[PDB]
Amino acid sequence: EAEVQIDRLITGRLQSLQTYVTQQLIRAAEIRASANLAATKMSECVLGQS
Amino acid sequence: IIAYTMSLGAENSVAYSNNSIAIPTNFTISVTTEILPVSMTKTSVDCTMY
Amino acid sequence: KRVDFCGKGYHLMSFPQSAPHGVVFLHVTYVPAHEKNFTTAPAICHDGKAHFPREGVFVSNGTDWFVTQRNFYEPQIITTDNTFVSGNCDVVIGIVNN
Amino acid sequence: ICGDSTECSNLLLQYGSFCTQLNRALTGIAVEQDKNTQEVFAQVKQIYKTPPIKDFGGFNFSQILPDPSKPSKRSFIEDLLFNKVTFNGLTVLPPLLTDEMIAQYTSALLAGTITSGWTFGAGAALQIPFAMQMAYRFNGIGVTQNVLYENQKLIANQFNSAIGKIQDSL
Ligand SMILES: *[C@@H]1O[C@H](CO)[C@@H](O[C@@H]2O[C@H](CO)[C@@H](O)[C@H](O)[C@H]2NC(C)=O)[C@H](O)[C@H]1NC(C)=O
Ligand SMILES: *[C@@H]1O[C@H](CO)[C@@H](O[C@@H]2O[C@H](CO)[C@@H](O)[C@H](O)[C@H]2NC(C)=O)[C@H](O)[C@H]1NC(C)=O
Ligand SMILES: *[C@@H]1O[C@H](CO)[C@@H](O[C@@H]2O[C@H](CO)[C@@H](O)[C@H](O)[C@H]2NC(C)=O)[C@H](O)[C@H]1NC(C)=O
Ligand SMILES: *[C@@H]1O[C@H](CO)[C@@H](O[C@@H]2O[C@H](CO)[C@@H](O)[C@H](O)[C@H]2NC(C)=O)[C@H](O)[C@H]1NC(C)=O
Ligand SMILES: *[C@@H]1O[C@H](CO)[C@@H](O[C@@H]2O[C@H](CO)[C@@H](O)[C@H](O)[C@H]2NC(C)=O)[C@H](O)[C@H]1NC(C)=O
Ligand SMILES: *[C@@H]1O[C@H](CO)[C@@H](O[C@@H]2O[C@H](CO)[C@@H](O)[C@H](O)[C@H]2NC(C)=O)[C@H](O)[C@H]1NC(C)=O
Repeated sequence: EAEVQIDRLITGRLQSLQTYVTQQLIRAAEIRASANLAATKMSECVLGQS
Repeated sequence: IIAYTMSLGAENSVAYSNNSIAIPTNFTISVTTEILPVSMTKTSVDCTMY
Repeated sequence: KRVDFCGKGYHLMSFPQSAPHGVVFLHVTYVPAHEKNFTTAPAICHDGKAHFPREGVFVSNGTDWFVTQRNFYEPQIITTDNTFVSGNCDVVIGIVNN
Repeated sequence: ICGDSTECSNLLLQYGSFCTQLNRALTGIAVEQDKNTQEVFAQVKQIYKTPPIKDFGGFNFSQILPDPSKPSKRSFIEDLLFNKVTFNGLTVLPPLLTDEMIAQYTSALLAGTITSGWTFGAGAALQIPFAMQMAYRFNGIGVTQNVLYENQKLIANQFNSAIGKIQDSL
């Protein structure tokens, strides 16, 4: 039965880690979009007149 | 195998002055590439078969 | 006209080519080269009036003084047709007699 | 999820490869962050430097140019910005670019845009006096250079006051 208890703990921790990874992926996508916008602004409004 | 500190590039001090300009006298025409993905493979999955 | 959007330099035209799952752009651009250094002044004082260039800039190879375009060296003699007048020259910082 | 236990590892073994793809995703995220920084800041072929003498028609860039006296080689505004804003199997990796290199990129960009205008973004940098560059920009926005060449002093004073107000507000 110790193995059953360990199984419960394992599945709970795995679920939590999966949730964390998914949230990190979403946030990374948003940050990448922001970085692309910043790169375009640096290219246009610093190296030239828009 | 050698480990070093990366260099940001070359370095020059452009000769600024308040009554001097630089004007080009010749030109070149260059051709460059850029590659952009637009699609990914269309796939389908069946539950009961899986 | 938006800088560095397609091609490093002034943009001229582009050509598309297909790809297995994407596209490939060939950008044709114009890049200046072989620069030369010159002496400059923002306006010319004549008869007490100030003259500015319509499009271009004043330069000189030591003497003479000419008007050129900004992206290609091509001197021309200064005439009342490629310049315009604005007031008397006492406030402009950098006037030269000619 | 096991904390160095043999039986826990053995039990976890029968779940397949649930952990290779997690590390794969995290490494992808890290590489993406490095690429983001590199592509946003590295846009200069060379590293330019401002001339020792600074007479930009009355404009004053002292608040923004780097200060060699300070060890960080950062500007006043950058230092204000940096001052204002503040294990169980997990690690944090340092970025590929240190802060000094980023500051050096910013300094190079700003020196290039002060001295050469917009020319250094297309080919090789070509020098030009700052007043003539401002005249070009006014000509760009639809106003003749007459206005700048007649109101240089007022324009410079307004710019300096605005930059000081920005410093104070920040
Ligand atoms: C502008 O550049 C082009 C190419 O760099 C020059 O054309 C070359 O001139 C040399 C000198 O005689 C020749 O040996 C090459 O064969 C030319 N190249 C081509 C593709 O024709 C041109 O002379 C330069 N213009 C000026 C005014 O210097
Ligand atoms: C045009 O003239 C200027 C000034 O004479 C030249 O500037 C030189 O730049 C080099 C490299 O920075 C220095 O070693 C020289 O001492 C500078 N000359 C001086 C200060 O008289 C410039 O190279 C010339 N050519 C161009 C294309 O600008
Ligand atoms: C600056 O360029 C001008 C444009 O050609 C030169 O003017 C003529 O140059 C030729 C060749 O040297 C002479 O034979 C003519 O007598 C010049 N005419 C005039 C009105 O100047 C000028 O010599 C050049 N100056 C320098 C210092 O290079
Ligand atoms: C451009 O810079 C030069 C210096 O390179 C300035 O010339 C100075 O002018 C002041 C006021 O007349 C003199 O006290 C200095 O002795 C001059 N310097 C030198 C080295 O002679 C000039 O005023 C600046 N502005 C222009 C030409 O419009
Ligand atoms: C351009 O020419 C004018 C007039 O020929 C010069 O103005 C003279 O300047 C001297 C010295 O200050 C005065 O003594 C004269 O009374 C002025 N004359 C006039 C009509 O204003 C002017 O100095 C010249 N500019 C340069 C740079 O030499
Ligand atoms: C550009 O602006 C700076 C403001 O930061 C000026 O530096 C000030 O100069 C005054 C007079 O020497 C001093 O009392 C202040 O303490 C300085 N401020 C700082 C933060 O050091 C600088 O003088 C201006 N540039 C010019 C050419 O006037």
